[PDB]
Amino acid sequence: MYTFVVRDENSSVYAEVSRLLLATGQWKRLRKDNPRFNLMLGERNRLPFGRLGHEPGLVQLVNYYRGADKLCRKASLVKLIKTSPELSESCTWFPESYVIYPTNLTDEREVFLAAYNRRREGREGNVWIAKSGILISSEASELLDFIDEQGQVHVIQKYLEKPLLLEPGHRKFDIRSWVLVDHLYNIYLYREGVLRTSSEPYNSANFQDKTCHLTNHCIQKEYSKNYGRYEEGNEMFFEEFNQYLMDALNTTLENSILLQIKHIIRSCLMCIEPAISTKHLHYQSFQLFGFDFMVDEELKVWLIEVNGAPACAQKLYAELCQGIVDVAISSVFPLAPTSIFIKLHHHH
Amino acid sequence: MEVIELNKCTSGQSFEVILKPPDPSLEEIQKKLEAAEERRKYQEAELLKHLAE
Amino acid sequence: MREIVHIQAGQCGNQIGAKFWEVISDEHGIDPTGSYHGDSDLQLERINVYYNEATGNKYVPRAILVDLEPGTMDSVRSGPFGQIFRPDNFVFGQSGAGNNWAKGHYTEGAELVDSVLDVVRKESESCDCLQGFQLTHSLGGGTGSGMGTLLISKIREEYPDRIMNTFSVMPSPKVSDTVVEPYNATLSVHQLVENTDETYCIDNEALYDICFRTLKLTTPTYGDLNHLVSATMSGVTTCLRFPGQLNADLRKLAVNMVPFPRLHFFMPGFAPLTSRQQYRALTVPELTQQMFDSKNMMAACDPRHGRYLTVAAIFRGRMSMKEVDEQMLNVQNKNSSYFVEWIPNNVKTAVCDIPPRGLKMSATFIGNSTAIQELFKRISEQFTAMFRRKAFLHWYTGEGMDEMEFTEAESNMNDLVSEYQQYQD
Amino acid sequence: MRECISIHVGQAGVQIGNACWELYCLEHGIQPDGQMPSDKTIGGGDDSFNTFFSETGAGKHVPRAVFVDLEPTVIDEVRTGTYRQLFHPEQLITGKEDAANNYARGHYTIGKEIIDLVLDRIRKLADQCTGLQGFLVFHSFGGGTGSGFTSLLMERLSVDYGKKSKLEFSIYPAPQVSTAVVEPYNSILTTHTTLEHSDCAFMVDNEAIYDICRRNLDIERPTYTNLNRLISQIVSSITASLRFDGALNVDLTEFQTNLVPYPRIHFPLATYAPVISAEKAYHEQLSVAEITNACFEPANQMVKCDPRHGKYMACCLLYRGDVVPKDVNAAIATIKTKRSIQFVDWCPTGFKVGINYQPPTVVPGGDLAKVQRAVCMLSNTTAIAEAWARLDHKFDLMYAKRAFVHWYVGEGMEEGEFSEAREDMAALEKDYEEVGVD
Ligand SMILES: Nc1nc2c(ncn2[C@@H]2O[C@H](COP(=O)(O)OP(=O)(O)OP(=O)(O)O)[C@@H](O)[C@H]2O)c(=O)[nH]1
Ligand SMILES: Nc1ncnc2c1ncn2[C@@H]1O[C@H](COP(=O)(O)OP(=O)(O)CP(=O)(O)O)[C@@H](O)[C@H]1O
Ligand SMILES: Nc1nc2c(ncn2[C@@H]2O[C@H](COP(=O)(O)OP(=O)(O)O)[C@@H](O)[C@H]2O)c(=O)[nH]1
Ligand SMILES: CC(=O)N[C@@H]1CNc2ccccc2C1
Ligand SMILES: [Ca+2]
Ligand SMILES: [Ca+2]
Ligand SMILES: [Ca+2]
Ligand SMILES: [Mg+2]
Ligand SMILES: [Mg+2]
Ligand SMILES: [Mg+2]
Repeated sequence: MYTFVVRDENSSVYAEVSRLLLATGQWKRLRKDNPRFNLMLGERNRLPFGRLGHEPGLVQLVNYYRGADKLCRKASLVKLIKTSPELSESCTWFPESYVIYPTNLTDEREVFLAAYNRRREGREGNVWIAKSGILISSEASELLDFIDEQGQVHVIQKYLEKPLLLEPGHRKFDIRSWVLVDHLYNIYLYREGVLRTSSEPYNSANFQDKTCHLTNHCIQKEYSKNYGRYEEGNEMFFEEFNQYLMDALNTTLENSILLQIKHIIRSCLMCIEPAISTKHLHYQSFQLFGFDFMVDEELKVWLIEVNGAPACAQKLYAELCQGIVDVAISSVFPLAPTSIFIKLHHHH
Repeated sequence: MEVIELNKCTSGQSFEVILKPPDPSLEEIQKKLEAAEERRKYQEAELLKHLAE
Repeated sequence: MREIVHIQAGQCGNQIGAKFWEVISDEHGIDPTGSYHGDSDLQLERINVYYNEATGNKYVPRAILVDLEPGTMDSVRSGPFGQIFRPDNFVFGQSGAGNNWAKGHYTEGAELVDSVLDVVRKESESCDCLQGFQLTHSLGGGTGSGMGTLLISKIREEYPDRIMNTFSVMPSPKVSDTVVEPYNATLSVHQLVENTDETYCIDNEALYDICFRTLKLTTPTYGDLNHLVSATMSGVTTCLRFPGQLNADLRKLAVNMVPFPRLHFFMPGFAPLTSRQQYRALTVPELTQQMFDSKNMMAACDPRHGRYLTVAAIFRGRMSMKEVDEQMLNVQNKNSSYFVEWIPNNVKTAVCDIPPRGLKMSATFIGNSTAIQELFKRISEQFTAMFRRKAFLHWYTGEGMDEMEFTEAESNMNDLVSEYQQYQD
Repeated sequence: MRECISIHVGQAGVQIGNACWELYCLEHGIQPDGQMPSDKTIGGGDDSFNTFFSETGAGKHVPRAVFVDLEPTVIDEVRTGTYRQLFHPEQLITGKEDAANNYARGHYTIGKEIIDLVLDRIRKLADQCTGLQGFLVFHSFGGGTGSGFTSLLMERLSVDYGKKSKLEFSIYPAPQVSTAVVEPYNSILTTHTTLEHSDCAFMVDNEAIYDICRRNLDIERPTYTNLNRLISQIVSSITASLRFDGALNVDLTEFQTNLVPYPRIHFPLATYAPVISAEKAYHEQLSVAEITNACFEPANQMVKCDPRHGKYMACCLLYRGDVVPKDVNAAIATIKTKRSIQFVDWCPTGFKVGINYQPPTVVPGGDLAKVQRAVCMLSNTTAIAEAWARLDHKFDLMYAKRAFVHWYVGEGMEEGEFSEAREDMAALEKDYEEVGVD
């Protein structure tokens, strides 16, 4: 009889995983403070990793990789990419980014202005985006002044001015990929992705109205007037998207986009493996990751950010959550296909 | 990767590698000991007082 | 040299104490005449804990036999090992106590108590470093209950910093001699709450159920009940009588078992308990499953009705110490809802190489569980069923007691029940 | 030459002390009768091994050690054991009844009545020293004597020997080989009162030693003898610089200079490799890079924690056996390119390396196999704060209910000393966090 605790009640993903575990009749839930557990569905912030793996006779496992915040933080990611030789500053799939601390607090202010002034003189497109409350502008004076008005670290990266626009509609979008890394640091990519599309036509002559520029599911469902017009919930799945790429562009999702996505996932996760691997550790870790990509009109894929506690699409909750139990939990705590994942082999 | 202060002798050697540059007095202790000895005495007296009743 | 002084009082106390010395004397290779004839040095390593060494290599139990009637102690002196006890350590009167707590505590017992303390003082003066005392007695009678707790009160007055330990037989209507047993038990329990560090609660109904249902004894006798107590007393004292690090002495045992001074009443248990299919080998998992099973417990309290504050387990015999840790950790990790979560690692396990007589291996269980409140609830309800009509009180007011003393003992036990209740939530 | 005096307190301290001095004797060629055929100066000398051994006119080499226990059963083993001849009776001090795993009982009740006797026996050893460096104090956290009496002894030692260094070897409590529920209380009580009196403390977590014995030595159920012989190898590697010719950590003061830049953060992490089973057919001898690389594996640390998520303030490499500086630097380079070694910005990123050519000595009939080279890494990592967090958590669980507190108040301790000690640990955890996290 395996035992687990739940320390993040807001997690929709692991609320289902906990629902499935109990359904097997072989897992038992304990109070969130009972140390005698096999599996911890831990909190998001300040997870006490130092208390794991010190219970005699219990193989303990947790759904978070200590140190993965280096990849799932805006500022941390930019630093990781610029400082890690495995990724290099010349990394071609990540937008030119800079970490900017507000003046009320190293900092890449002057380095950003140098590249900014270079684009301005070269007649090139010089539209940047600041985030950490988002601002899209083509004037460096507005981007910096907006960050000074705040009090947290921000990042300024190049705004993909030539995104791939779906038709009909002429609308932006982004791609979410769920990736599961198990205790053995196998990188599993969920076969099912989701495109969070904008229901408003993309407009390059007005970054003030950010409804057609930001593809967030919450912004399209609150400030957009065409929500749910083209696809249910501004969510197009891979089957539809692949068929589109064939009818319009005469190519496949696998060839034009998915190869780059798998390459980016491997590069990011293999880079930090020596720092977060639990191979020789007194406890074991696994973690679900949410990768967000951008596709430009050249069919080039760009990495936007990595989410450490992602949510799943309503239609894909059952399949993925069950897949989490199979490869992540039962692999360490077996019970008494055609896998839904895609193993990205690599050298450990 | 620099090696400095190499000291060699018959039974070994030592050196240094640099990869990158950068109370209560005796009186007060007796008081604490006697203060705790006093709290024990008071507790035992209350116990004996209780047993005398 | 951490000597323990043993005291047995009243009929029940002397008959159970006699069997206790019978069992452990056999384990240490001591024959009825006090001569050693074992074959393992582990028998004498800690022998002086319970025995004095006389001339001629004679080992004399450090025990004091107390009663207000001669009868039972004449039987002990004529019993199997009756000749092994120091003759001067028989202290007895002639009046008896008529199952009357007041007679044992205030009148008949008061006249005899000083002479018992003289023998206790004598045994202590010859102890290199006295650990403390252990008393065997019942609570439903008059001598063991009333004079027994009077002895404890006066021993704690003369040895205030020594550990006081008792094996206390709790009365049950199903195995009862008189209707006044709840009166005598309620008066004693308050004494024990105040003046003992550890009390092993033994319920006669539990001993009866075990003999009848588990051991398949059609008509259990007091003798059969005392067989269980003997085996249990031998198990819980193995930590003291043989070399070991856990629960080595009485004070360390209390320090790990008693998180609150008044909650020091334990549920003991023993395994195996087999009827006569008695030669079958018992695996470690089976030993552990049964040892925690309510049917193997002798306080007649369901552990599933409370939570364990602390637990001490003693495994005896050549067995897989690794396999013991696995099953112990398995029981805790399979029922962690019955263990308080605010005392980390509150389940301790000790091993002993020498098994009991006639067994390849066994396990003795010592639990400090809030379920023990059920035992004091039963006694309290029986007390109140009679006290509300002042039934049978004249036996006690005739000895100079007042009704007020009963009302206070009643409230004292209900406070104890309430104290257990706050820690069960 | 400057003498060092070793003090062993409680069962853990005494049994570990017995295993260390057994190893010391085998390392220096000292026989159980105290004789040392290789010492050509009879009845005296100022050699490196004389920091730990005095000499009589008869040629006996006597440890500069005191054993203290509030109960005699453990120290009686020493009085009748193999090396009974080494010590004279003044060095072995035993009371009648122990502290019952009760810090207050060891510190106040029993400690008050035997402390002056212990200081008098230490003073006798000090009077034989022409230039005493300080003291090495061995004790457990969980025991009533190791916790309670040790802290009292340290307070007095700071009073009688103000300018003398004091190092600790402390045994961190692990339930797998523990039977006392109150050891978190004792651990935190003795850390609070000892913190200002200890210049450098090497914590050994029994949990770690236990698993190294099961994993590397293939011992299904390790005993204290197994644990202690492994611990004495690590202790030996740490004290070798004081007992042999050398230039690194030549006196107790250098331990603080090289390992403790901030006084309260004086708990270095020890990592040791290789630990090879003697029952093995015959193991492939590991290289300098392989044993060095193992110093950054959690599996061979004396305290289970993850240095990848802390910051280093200092790092010492102590090699024994066939090792030349060339190989050490080569391995260090290869490790910086693969490992996550983050130093605090106000400390240089480097390693102090000591090499003793004599390979580790193994006790005949022990569990460890003879190895051609071994290393012990001493690093001051903020990651060791995980052990304070674990410990302070268990403390909070029991103290919220005042469980077992009456045992301490009953021995004369005030309840407010609990919260006072806990607040000091909370401040200690804060110190580590300010130094390691961003
Ligand atoms: N590594 C190791 N740990 C030990 C040894 N002996 C005891 N311990 C640990 O020390 C703790 C118990 O404290 P002890 O040293 O035995 O107690 P004490 O110092 O003698 O103090 P008292 O309570 O008076 O007995 C537990 O965590 C034990 O696991 C030993 O020989 N080696
Ligand atoms: N450099 C860039 N070029 C073009 N679009 C960008 C961009 N950076 C961000 N975006 C837009 O912003 C949206 C994602 O913003 P971001 O992910 O940084 O905020 P967020 O983290 O709060 C949303 P989530 O974490 O759920 O993916 C995408 O829809 C994308 O269209
Ligand atoms: N287990 C057991 N219980 C007994 C025995 N004799 C009496 N009792 C119980 O003890 C109580 C009577 O006390 P008893 O010892 O006979 O009176 P005392 O001589 O005045 O102490 C009743 O609850 C009896 O059931 C015995 O031999 N074994
Ligand atoms: C509980 C109690 O005291 N019962 C009495 C004991 N002694 C006695 C003597 C003579 C006649 C009756 C009795 C009954
Ligand atoms: Ca009379
Ligand atoms: Ca000499
Ligand atoms: Ca000092
Ligand atoms: Mg985000
Ligand atoms: Mg009777
Ligand atoms: Mg001890």
